[PDB]
Amino acid sequence: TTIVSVRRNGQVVVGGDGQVSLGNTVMKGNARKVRRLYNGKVLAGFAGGTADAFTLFELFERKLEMHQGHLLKSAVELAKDWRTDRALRKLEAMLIVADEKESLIITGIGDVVQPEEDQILAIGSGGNYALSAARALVENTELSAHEIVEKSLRIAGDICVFTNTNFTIEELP
Amino acid sequence: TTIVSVRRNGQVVVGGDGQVSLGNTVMKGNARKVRRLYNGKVLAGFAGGTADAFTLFELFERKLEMHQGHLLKSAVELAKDWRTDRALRKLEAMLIVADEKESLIITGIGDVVQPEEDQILAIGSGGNYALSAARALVENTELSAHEIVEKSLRIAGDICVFTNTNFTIEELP
Amino acid sequence: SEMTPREIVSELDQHIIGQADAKRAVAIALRNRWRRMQLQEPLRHEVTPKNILMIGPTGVGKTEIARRLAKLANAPFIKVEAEVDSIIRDLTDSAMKLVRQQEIAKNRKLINPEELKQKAIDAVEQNGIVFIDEIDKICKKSGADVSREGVQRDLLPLVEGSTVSTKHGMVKTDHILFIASGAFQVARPSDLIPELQGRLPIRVELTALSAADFERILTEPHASLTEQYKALMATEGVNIAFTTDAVKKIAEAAFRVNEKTENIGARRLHTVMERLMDKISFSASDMNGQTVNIDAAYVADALGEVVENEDLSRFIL
Amino acid sequence: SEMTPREIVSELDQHIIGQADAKRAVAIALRNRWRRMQLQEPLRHEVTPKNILMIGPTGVGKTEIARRLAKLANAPFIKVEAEVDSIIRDLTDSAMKLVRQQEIAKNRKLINPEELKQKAIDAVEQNGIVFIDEIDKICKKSGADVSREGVQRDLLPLVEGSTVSTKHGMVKTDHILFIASGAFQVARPSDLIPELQGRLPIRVELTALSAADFERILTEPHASLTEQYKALMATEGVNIAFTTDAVKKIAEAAFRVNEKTENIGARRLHTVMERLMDKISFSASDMNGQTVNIDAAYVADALGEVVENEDLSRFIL
Amino acid sequence: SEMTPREIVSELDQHIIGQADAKRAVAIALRNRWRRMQLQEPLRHEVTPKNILMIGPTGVGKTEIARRLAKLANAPFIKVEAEVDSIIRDLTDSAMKLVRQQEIAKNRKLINPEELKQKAIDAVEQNGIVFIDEIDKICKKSGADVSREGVQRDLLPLVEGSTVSTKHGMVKTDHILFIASGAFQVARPSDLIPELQGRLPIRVELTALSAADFERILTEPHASLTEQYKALMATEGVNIAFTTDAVKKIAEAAFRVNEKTENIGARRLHTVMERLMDKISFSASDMNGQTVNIDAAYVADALGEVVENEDLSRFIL
Ligand SMILES: Nc1ncnc2c1ncn2[C@@H]1O[C@H](COP(=O)(O)OP(=O)(O)OP(=O)(O)O)[C@@H](O)[C@H]1O
Ligand SMILES: Nc1ncnc2c1ncn2[C@@H]1O[C@H](COP(=O)(O)OP(=O)(O)OP(=O)(O)O)[C@@H](O)[C@H]1O
Ligand SMILES: Nc1ncnc2c1ncn2[C@@H]1O[C@H](COP(=O)(O)OP(=O)(O)OP(=O)(O)O)[C@@H](O)[C@H]1O
Repeated sequence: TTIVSVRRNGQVVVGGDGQVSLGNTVMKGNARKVRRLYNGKVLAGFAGGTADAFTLFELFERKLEMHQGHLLKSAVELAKDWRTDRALRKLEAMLIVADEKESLIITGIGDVVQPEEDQILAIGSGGNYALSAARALVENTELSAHEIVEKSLRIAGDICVFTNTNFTIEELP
Repeated sequence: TTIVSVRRNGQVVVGGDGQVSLGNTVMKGNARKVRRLYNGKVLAGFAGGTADAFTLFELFERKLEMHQGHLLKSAVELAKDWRTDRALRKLEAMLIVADEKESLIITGIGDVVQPEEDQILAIGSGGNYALSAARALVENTELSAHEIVEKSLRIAGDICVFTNTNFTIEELP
Repeated sequence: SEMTPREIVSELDQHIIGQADAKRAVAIALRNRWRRMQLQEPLRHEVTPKNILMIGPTGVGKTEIARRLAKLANAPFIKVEAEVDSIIRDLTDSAMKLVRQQEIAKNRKLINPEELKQKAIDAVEQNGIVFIDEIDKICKKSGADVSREGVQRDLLPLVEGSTVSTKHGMVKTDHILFIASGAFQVARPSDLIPELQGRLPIRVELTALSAADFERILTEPHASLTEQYKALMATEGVNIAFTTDAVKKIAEAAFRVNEKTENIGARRLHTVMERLMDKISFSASDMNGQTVNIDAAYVADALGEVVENEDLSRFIL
Repeated sequence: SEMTPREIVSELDQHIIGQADAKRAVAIALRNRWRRMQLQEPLRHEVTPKNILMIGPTGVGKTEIARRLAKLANAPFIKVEAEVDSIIRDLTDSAMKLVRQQEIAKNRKLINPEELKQKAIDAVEQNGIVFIDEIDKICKKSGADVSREGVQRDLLPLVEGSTVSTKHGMVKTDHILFIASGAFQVARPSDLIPELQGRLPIRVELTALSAADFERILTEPHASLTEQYKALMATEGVNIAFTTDAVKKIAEAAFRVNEKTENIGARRLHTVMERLMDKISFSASDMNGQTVNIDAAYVADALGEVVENEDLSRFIL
Repeated sequence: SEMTPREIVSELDQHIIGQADAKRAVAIALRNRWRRMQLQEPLRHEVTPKNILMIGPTGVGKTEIARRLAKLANAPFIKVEAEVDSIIRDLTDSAMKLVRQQEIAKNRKLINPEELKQKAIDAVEQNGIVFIDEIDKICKKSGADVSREGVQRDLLPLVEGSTVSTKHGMVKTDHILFIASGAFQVARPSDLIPELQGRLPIRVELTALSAADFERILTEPHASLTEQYKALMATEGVNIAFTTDAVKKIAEAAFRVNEKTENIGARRLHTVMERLMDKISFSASDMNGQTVNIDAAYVADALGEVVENEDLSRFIL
């Protein structure tokens, strides 16, 4: 997939295309890759092959609706469930989560990563393509975090063979 | 990563760059690789891929704040948790720990290693490059253990493609 | 010989301020267990109480409304959180205080225990409030074993109607009124065995307590913290004033802590007050006959500040 | 009819030297369970004691301050470290030897074992101190199972308020005063179920014992080791002098051992003294009528030295 | 009214030859539980016995010195190897046959049920020796579970001071004297919870029994094997001579077996003698009135030889 998140002017946007790839064939091309969590309080975009990609999603929910939607704490509570003696399996996927306050990237291996000063996050095969266009824009244009995510996603759909121009974007507030 | 530790004149320094590598791409370049433990009594630098690299860090903490910060004992207490009948998983990472008294290197496989006479320690891909510059300096210059760690880290960032010039250094006392 | 719902509500609005639909559904639960009395034989021995399920946070008043309806309606009460038949054997041992304290100063020798063994039972079987706190803690998903669904199974003959054998005789349960509470944040009501979802028709959802709601709970309720400390410190010979601009800074200062840590609910007020009435409670005796004014200036510099832990900088790269 | 906090503190400063905020919070815990007496009916049957949570090392005085407040205030005491209701059935069995130890040596016949069934209960429901040592040992993380959070759940009806059925009758708990201790080095107070964090408002943190603190604990406390040996050796007909320059070399010699091995706390003094009073304790009888001067020179060459084990050279490459 | 350490030692040197520091530390353990008597009220109800920890092989005399100090000092004894409170309920049932046997054989009717439940408990709470054999068998490492550290936890209220409820009343333990033994070859004393290392100040290390030490244990001790067989065979009407050059070949022949198999200790002598006194014990009656000389020549060709198993040639390549 290609999942990107830009944050500019009290705006937090999270976009992603909609191509479910099986081998070198396309099975589904509309798939919603960015979903809403905690009654619409947090944004989550996933990447990494359906199954694991999903169970990682659910596990972060059962942690939000058990910590009052405190993103950072929910994140770490989940990460710590991998860094123990008795591991929590291992997931082939990662998430980009963000609410009005913070934005993160959580991997199903048990680690939480904070963005770099510019507050831009991308994941998936088309990841760095979007991250390159995003940084390009954020640093050289006035465009809104939505316009940028929109623009950056397309630039990445035209380079990655596993990413299309059929995306779903969500923003906060 | 490149993590190096020099000890000269009652000084114990521990530095490391800040590049989180994913494949041959760079995901985060500011990351703090050297953290403080036991209220600031001990220094710890890690290397070996986030997750494991972290859970190894935590496990050494739960052992310091359970042995009065006795580095050596905490180390061995941790190592012994791998050398038993029922293993403690296996971690793809290693730590360089040091307080005013001693300095060590602990691997998530269950072994503790003491420096060689010069008291210099390095780990990570950029490891030996720093260790080579360190020994070079320690044995031929008057530079402080901080200056040396600083200098050695840069020499290693310019040769290792997984090491940058964006580092974080900590010293004791 | 019992109150009206309109009155049960208004009598509850004095110890448990807030909520609403909460009391309402609880009121009609008592009112209709009485209306069950004025009926013949057929339409009387068969009309199980419409049990209640309270869905709400922690510290919002799910247990209060069940307690202030055991005294302000007088009936055997008991709270349990998931043996099972020993829940009735305790509802009976708590009925020997409204028949041996209600008929010791009333019907006043007169001993005859074989006389109160059918005067105590007749009670429980009629007036019986069993409260199950944290019932959501026994649902199907829990990621390994499902024996918690066994407890939900042994706790079935009771909400249905069986005959528990206590040390006072065979006490039936068919007419007891059960009230179960739950956070239900992880699970949903429908995650309970269907053979027990239809034995809890009343679904009432309580809300959380806001800044303003914490302001009122601090005074309006009988024996509120403002009064309890006004009195416990009056015995020391000291008077204390709790200004209004200082009650806001205690409700909107115990709320600030519930949205940055676990939301323990109203019980947060107790731990806040205990830090406020810390300076006074100690040297109150050695300061006899003094009226201390606890205002915004005092409360402010009474506790300090409480920002989040350190989460980040500790374990995140 | 009870002391003032200022006095409870000063009466504790004789057996438990050190600490501070420790005693303070404990004092006001007793003082306000009494001030609860001089109150009407409403504001009296509802005002649960502000329970205490002592956070400190091992051997610093977390249990002492709970014991020297069970006698120096007289009330049923009991210590437990994680059945649960059998904690109350033991608080009652420790009530008889009070409401019948002094009373039996006061009523002299006049037995009447029927009043110690309602007057010995007032001795619990009112004066009741339950001490839970090592409570941090039952928190969520523990890396496999979480049944330790089940104990923290069965131990809830007590700190809240229920009716334990003992062999002396139905004794309520609502007003008992609970005090829990813990090292809390691995876990944090907030790692306890929220439905019990608000039932322990008082958070007192005790400090560890330094070199100077070990010097004082050796003499000042009543029945200190310096006195206990001065007396236990006087019965042999021998007198012994514990100079001050030799008390320093026993406190700063039992401390040197606590920072190089497990920190057992004050209890380290006992094992040190026993090695010092080893030469004398044996041949004390056969040396009747002698004043031995235990000074720096004696203490020094009395035990020897205690350097770390060998840790390194054994399992390290 | 009790012996002196110098005497307790010398009275032990007759059944348990060998050791040394063993007896010494055990002696002063008894001597100072008596010196505790001649003291006022403060410095008397608080002065816990300095418990002992015996570190030594198997069959060297760790249990003997604890037994020959329960009779040769007379006090309730009991040995246990890791319920926990039923260790006291057995120390009381062993304190009966010293009243309804002793106090009827000194001051011979005179029953009085309510007189033994005050004449016996006062004997346990004062004279009480609890022996814990193999305590090293409950330490942290064991390579899977650590519940053995739970036993070390339930066995804490006792060595500390609690009130065990027996069928004879509430017997305190605060003053009981505990002695724990252990091989401590795998673990170390410090592998025990620190909250119990300071409740065992006395550390005595017993040595193993050599060739010469096995020679003496064969005769010097009262009721030694040399005497026990001299008497058990005299009843058959037969006399037997145990020459000295033949005692060496029985001590240095039971030692040869302890250094080539499990080192069962002194108990090795019993299995050796039983093979020696095998020929005689059978046909002793049918050989009345005969003085048999058991010398080097007899002992030699009495048992045979005992070389190692085969270990090697079996499972090694
Ligand atoms: N609506 C309310 N008005 C006043 N006080 C309240 C209210 N709700 C809760 N409290 C306070 O909360 C405390 C009791 O908590 P309670 O047992 O009612 O919480 P719960 O949510 O029903 O239970 P749990 O936390 O076990 O789910 C008391 O101090 C009471 O004053
Ligand atoms: N402040 C103190 N002053 C003097 N003696 C002390 C003090 N604190 C503890 N002691 C000594 O410690 C022993 C009792 O230990 P205590 O029960 O106080 O431990 P604790 O601090 O409760 O720890 P834990 O409960 O974890 O063992 C007694 O010998 C007592 O004299
Ligand atoms: N020094 C000794 N002198 C005389 N008899 C001894 C001696 N040591 C052991 N024994 C004999 O050993 C037997 C008791 O052994 P004991 O219980 O003392 O062993 P231990 O050293 O305590 O080891 P464990 O407790 O591991 O068995 C008795 O038959 C006793 O006579």
